[PDB]
Amino acid sequence: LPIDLRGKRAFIAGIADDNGYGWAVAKSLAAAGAEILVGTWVPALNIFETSLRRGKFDQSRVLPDGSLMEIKKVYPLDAVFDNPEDVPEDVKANKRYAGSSNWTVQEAAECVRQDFGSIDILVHSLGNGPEVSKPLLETSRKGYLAAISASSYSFVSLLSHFLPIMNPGGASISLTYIASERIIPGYGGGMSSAKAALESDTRVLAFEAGRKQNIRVNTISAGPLGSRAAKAIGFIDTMIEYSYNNAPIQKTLTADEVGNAAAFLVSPLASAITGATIYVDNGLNSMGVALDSPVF
Amino acid sequence: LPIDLRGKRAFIAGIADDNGYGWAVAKSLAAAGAEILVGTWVPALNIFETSLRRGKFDQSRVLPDGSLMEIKKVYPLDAVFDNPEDVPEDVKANKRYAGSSNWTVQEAAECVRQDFGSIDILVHSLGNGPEVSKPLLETSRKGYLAAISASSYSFVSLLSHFLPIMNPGGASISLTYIASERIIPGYGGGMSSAKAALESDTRVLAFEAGRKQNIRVNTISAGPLGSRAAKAIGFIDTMIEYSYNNAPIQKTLTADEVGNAAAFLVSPLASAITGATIYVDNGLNSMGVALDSPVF
Amino acid sequence: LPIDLRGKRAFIAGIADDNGYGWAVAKSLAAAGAEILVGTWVPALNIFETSLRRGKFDQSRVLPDGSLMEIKKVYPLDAVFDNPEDVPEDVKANKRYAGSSNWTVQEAAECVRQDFGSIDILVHSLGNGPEVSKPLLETSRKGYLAAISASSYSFVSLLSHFLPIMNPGGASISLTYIASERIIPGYGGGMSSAKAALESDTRVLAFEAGRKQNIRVNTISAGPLGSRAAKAIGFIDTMIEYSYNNAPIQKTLTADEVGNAAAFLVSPLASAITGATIYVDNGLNSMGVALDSPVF
Amino acid sequence: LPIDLRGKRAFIAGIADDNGYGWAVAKSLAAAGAEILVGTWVPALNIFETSLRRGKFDQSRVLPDGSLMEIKKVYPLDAVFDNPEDVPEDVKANKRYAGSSNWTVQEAAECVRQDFGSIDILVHSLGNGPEVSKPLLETSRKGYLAAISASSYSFVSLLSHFLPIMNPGGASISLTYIASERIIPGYGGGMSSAKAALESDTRVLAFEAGRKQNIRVNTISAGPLGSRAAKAIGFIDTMIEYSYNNAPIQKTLTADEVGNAAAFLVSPLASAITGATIYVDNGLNSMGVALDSPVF
Ligand SMILES: [C][C][C]S(=O)(=O)N1N=[C]C2=C([C]=C([C])S2)[B@]1([O])O[C]1[C]([O])[C]([C]OP(=O)([O-])OP([O])(=O)O[C][C]2O[C](N3[C]=NC4=C3N=[C]N=C4[N])[C]([O])[C]2[O])O[C]1[N+]1=[C][C]=[C]C(C([N])=O)=[C]1
Ligand SMILES: [C][C][C]S(=O)(=O)N1N=[C]C2=C([C]=C([C])S2)[B@]1([O])O[C]1[C]([O])[C]([C]OP(=O)([O-])OP([O])(=O)O[C][C]2O[C](N3[C]=NC4=C3N=[C]N=C4[N])[C]([O])[C]2[O])O[C]1[N+]1=[C][C]=[C]C(C([N])=O)=[C]1
Ligand SMILES: [C][C][C]S(=O)(=O)N1N=[C]C2=C([C]=C([C])S2)[B@]1([O])O[C]1[C]([O])[C]([C]OP(=O)([O-])OP([O])(=O)O[C][C]2O[C](N3[C]=NC4=C3N=[C]N=C4[N])[C]([O])[C]2[O])O[C]1[N+]1=[C][C]=[C]C(C([N])=O)=[C]1
Ligand SMILES: [C][C][C]S(=O)(=O)N1N=[C]C2=C([C]=C([C])S2)[B@]1([O])O[C]1[C]([O])[C]([C]OP(=O)([O-])OP([O])(=O)O[C][C]2O[C](N3[C]=NC4=C3N=[C]N=C4[N])[C]([O])[C]2[O])O[C]1[N+]1=[C][C]=[C]C(C([N])=O)=[C]1
Repeated sequence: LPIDLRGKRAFIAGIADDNGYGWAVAKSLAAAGAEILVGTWVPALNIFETSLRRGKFDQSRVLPDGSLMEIKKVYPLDAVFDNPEDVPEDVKANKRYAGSSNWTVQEAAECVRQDFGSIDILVHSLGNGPEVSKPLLETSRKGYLAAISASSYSFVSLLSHFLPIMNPGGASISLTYIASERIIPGYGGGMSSAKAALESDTRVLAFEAGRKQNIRVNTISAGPLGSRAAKAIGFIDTMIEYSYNNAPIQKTLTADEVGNAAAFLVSPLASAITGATIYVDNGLNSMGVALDSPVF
Repeated sequence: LPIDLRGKRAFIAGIADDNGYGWAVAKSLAAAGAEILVGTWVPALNIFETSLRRGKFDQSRVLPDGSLMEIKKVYPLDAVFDNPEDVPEDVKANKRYAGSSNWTVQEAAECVRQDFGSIDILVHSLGNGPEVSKPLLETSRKGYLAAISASSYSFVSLLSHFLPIMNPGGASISLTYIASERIIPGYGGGMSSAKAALESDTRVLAFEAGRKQNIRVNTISAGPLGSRAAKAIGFIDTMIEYSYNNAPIQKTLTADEVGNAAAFLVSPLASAITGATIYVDNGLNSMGVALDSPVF
Repeated sequence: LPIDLRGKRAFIAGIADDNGYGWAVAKSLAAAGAEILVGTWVPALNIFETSLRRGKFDQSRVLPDGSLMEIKKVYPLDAVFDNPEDVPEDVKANKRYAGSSNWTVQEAAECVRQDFGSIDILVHSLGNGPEVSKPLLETSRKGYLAAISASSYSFVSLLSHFLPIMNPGGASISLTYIASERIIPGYGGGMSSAKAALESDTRVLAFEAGRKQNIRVNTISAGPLGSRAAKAIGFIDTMIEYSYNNAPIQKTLTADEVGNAAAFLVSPLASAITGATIYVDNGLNSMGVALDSPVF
Repeated sequence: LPIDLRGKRAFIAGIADDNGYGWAVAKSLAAAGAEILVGTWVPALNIFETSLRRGKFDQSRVLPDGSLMEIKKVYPLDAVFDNPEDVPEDVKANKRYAGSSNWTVQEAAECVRQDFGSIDILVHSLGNGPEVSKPLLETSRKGYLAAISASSYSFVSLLSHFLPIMNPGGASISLTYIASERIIPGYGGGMSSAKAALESDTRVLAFEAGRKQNIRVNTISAGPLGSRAAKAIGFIDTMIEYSYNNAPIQKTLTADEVGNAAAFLVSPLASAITGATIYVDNGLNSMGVALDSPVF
């Protein structure tokens, strides 16, 4: 009983190294037979491509079969910008941007349309919170709005823009986090607020795209992973040790584990699953208390 | 057993008339014996005051004890703007906005401080969505963000600002809606996303303000009430009628009922209640199927 | 704005000392003007009455007003037994039982009917788990079933039996616990399973009684309190310290705080609240992690 | 990307024919390459075997790879009874029950042990409610408990028993229903209470078995499928039709779809997923109003 994506195509918005979930989601979708089209945040695109081409990620490219993952094509992208009339002269002038073009979501989707004409799977695997290090109390309107835009509306734009080239029976998946639903000290700047909306949008978009084009929409609320961004937030390591001590099952969490879950959810086996928020966290979220409390 | 607010001051950002929830809360709080400060949205400000001069809501100010409400002072207010330094000379140029001043949330709170040195209760009963009529799929990033800015971040701003002059042991209340957690056709423009964020932040702010100033923070997920804003949305009547048909108890919903839950939630009686999302909707949210579906 | 129960009557199933929530729920309902009819588990009835009459609970009887709570009448009861044909000869012979009679739920309700003809409020505040000290894995079918019967169906019987004498506009409330919804190590024997069902039944009964007789049904998921039963489970003290360290607001939880919440929920102010599970726990449940983890 | 169960043994308590979910799971698991042990409820046992001798489900045993399922061994089983010492001589006297033996869960598991020394996967796909047709208000304590015993505790028993011969790294799956969390008219006899308990225990057992034997435990909240038991309930068709009308995606639901989610959830792919309640219902549970309501 395979998770079969053979003949399917996927657009993965959010890889820039072999260190996060997106890469992992990509091996899984690759491993299932899907054709990978990666969405790379412009700034990182150059180095990613270079590293990729020269082989920095070769081991990371080894599929379950021993074969290596192939990345069909890499498109530069910035999910905060929907169309060319939207970018600011400052943003355009802003260096890296000079080097690749057609990187707004609308443009990206267009290149893809022209390039392969359609996709089946759409994978959101990005976000950003300029003030993540601040408590909601110390978080500015702009910062808050930035987070919501980058981490939340970014999914709405991509889906909306790609939907027209998504083959019926296709699906999308995103990566959320428990902070949307529970208080997680340290995840500030409106990032919490952002997942909440991302998750809410999943249910809404599920209805809309489901009815519009029989496309499924879900999201995976993932456990902590020392990705690049995570390490940037700076609390992930403790979070990894927290999850290790206190989860129903005690073990490591691996990118791998979120990847397969995503591959499943975007496959035909998951045909009756839509509007979901699946927790791939070793059950952590289901705990009523932490085992490690000094009181115990 | 009284809900006792005597000697308590409350600042209710969110009245513009006597047709919506905010008025009801003022009332209940007035009834609870709290002193009423109000923050009307600048545009509506003049008319509101004017209307509340000619005795347009005289019948509407009568309390349970045939006593009359007494709104201490009305403040001009725009929750999208946190400080003067943030205003668009465009808005500033606007007549209403010219006709008033000190309306930024940072400005609004300083006045209360000077005028009254303090408060104990903050009520948020506003929000705006330029695109409520559009599906997430048809919703602009500008609109989504506007919706999240006026509807979610404004709470953050108000609380963050006023919190300094909140008396430890004080508390806050806001009004959310089910579309945040469940799919509700017609409630668009990212408003649903906005509620999700407003709800997520209640929890996080309960932690933040809870630990910083011993202030409580909750939100009430209210049922449909044909208010002025609900009027605009253009789907409430159906929802109202819908709720009549399909809730556990088949009855009406009156702001009055939302208004009492707020007074309670903001009173000492509710002291071990914080970071909650109390549904005051006649239990509709618990239903697993509409009773009025034709299959039945 | 008072919580007014004047002219109302309440039946409280579950007091045997002034140490738990039921007593607290009783002062609140008393304080609001309701007439108290207590339901005491037979075995404890004798001593409770004795202590009560002689004045062991006099201070505990002091209402907010300085006046003392009055307990209209005490009925003996055993909520595992619905009618006389249900008690086992062993149970009947079982000592304490000899001393009071008419103690099955059906009989109890009858005495009440005959005694006062109707009630408005119904308060469940009991349960029992013979194997609470055992993990679900080490818990026998009987033990599990016992817990469910005593702690869960006990509410269904009482409500069902009392409903016919409940005045329309009346309500009921019960006390649940987070273990139903999240993993709480130490609360075994199927007690976890029991709250889950108690909470589920609240939603169901809310629909049934709501539609049948316009009666409201809710439950309060309470924080830890060193009641007698709690101390019996043996983990409550650590739980109290856990809740103190890790809640959004740091403070003590007091019987008092659950009492007022219950008084509110059973009052007319709560007319649009039914099918609810309200958390009177200092926000504990909303936390995504424990602050006290050694990792932090 | 395969859902690989080769070399894995699975014990599926819950088949009595090819019309329900349990069969589907066996299939998917069969397909996944796992060896199929089955536990038919003694009454249905003879007929099931008989039916599965004459090739009554021959078409129904065909796998995705045109391969045929192959049920290693069928075990007679009654999940209300955990050991022989517990049987009512009344039941024992029963012909079917005479005609078979070793059917108590403790007995059933020892045979598997002897016969196969081990397992890796446990599927629970049964339950019974003598009173499903009665509202909680009309539901007997005997019926409620029977419902909870056959439907909730049986899982506890199976797991608890088999867990000793489960290979660390194994996992369990069960089938629950939305009535546990939401009000669903027609689903009575305390069945709803039973699901709530079954769901609550998944979490707790994920902790227990998770920490004790590194076994995972999840439940799938399935949508309506016109199975034999659903047939009896006498409300599925409506629910089925209802789900067609009001889910995010308007389509059918086939055991097949529940069956695949189980295979995944029990396969290594789902290794960081435990204590979950995955809704495989075409996203209906996320809807906030029935689209088919006449108000609309
Ligand atoms: C601050 C924020 C940011 S984000 O991204 O959003 N994040 N990060 C980190 C983290 C989180 C959470 C946690 C707990 S940690 B978050 O929020 O989220 C996340 C996301 O969404 C996803 C993925 O990520 P990761 O994998 O982790 O990382 P990386 O690898 O680094 O990735 C990222 C990406 O993105 C991109 N971008 C940015 N920006 C942008 C982009 N693109 C376009 N546009 C724009 N603007 C970059 O570059 C890269 O590619 O998932 C998530 N998570 C969840 C859960 C958990 C996690 C961990 N880590 O643990 C994560
Ligand atoms: C749509 C958008 C808006 S909001 O507001 O947010 N909303 N509205 C309406 C509605 C809703 C929902 C529904 C169902 S309907 B929503 O979303 O939310 C809400 C809020 O929170 C509150 C309020 O409302 P109401 O009361 O109803 O009305 P009114 O009276 O009209 O009020 C409003 C207010 O706001 C204000 N603002 C604006 N903007 C601004 C302001 N302020 C300041 N600043 C700024 N910028 C004005 O002025 C006015 O006064 O509530 C809520 N809810 C909830 C739920 C339900 C409801 C009903 N109604 O039903 C409501
Ligand atoms: C083992 C079990 C038992 S019970 O009761 O159910 N419980 N206890 C304890 C506890 C819990 C939980 C926790 C966390 S701790 B449980 O589960 O629950 C409870 C109940 O329900 C209520 C109340 O209680 P309290 O207040 O705690 O205590 P007390 O005072 O002791 O009370 C009790 C009562 O009951 C009665 N009974 C018995 N049995 C019976 C009766 N009656 C009739 N019949 C029969 N059979 C006695 O005697 C008395 O009166 O609530 C609850 N809670 C919840 C939450 C929390 C809590 C704390 N404590 O914390 C409690
Ligand atoms: C009613 C009561 C019973 S139960 O089973 O629990 N159920 N049924 C039906 C129905 C439900 C729900 C609905 C919606 S419908 B219920 O609750 O749950 C269920 C369970 O878990 C499972 C199974 O089912 P189905 O698959 O469907 O069917 P069938 O095939 O017929 O199966 C059953 C079985 O069981 C058994 N048993 C009995 N008793 C006993 C047993 N085993 C052992 N022991 C004892 N004692 C028999 O034999 C058979 O085989 O699933 C579920 N579900 C869920 C959801 C949904 C559904 C549908 N169908 O739709 C189902």
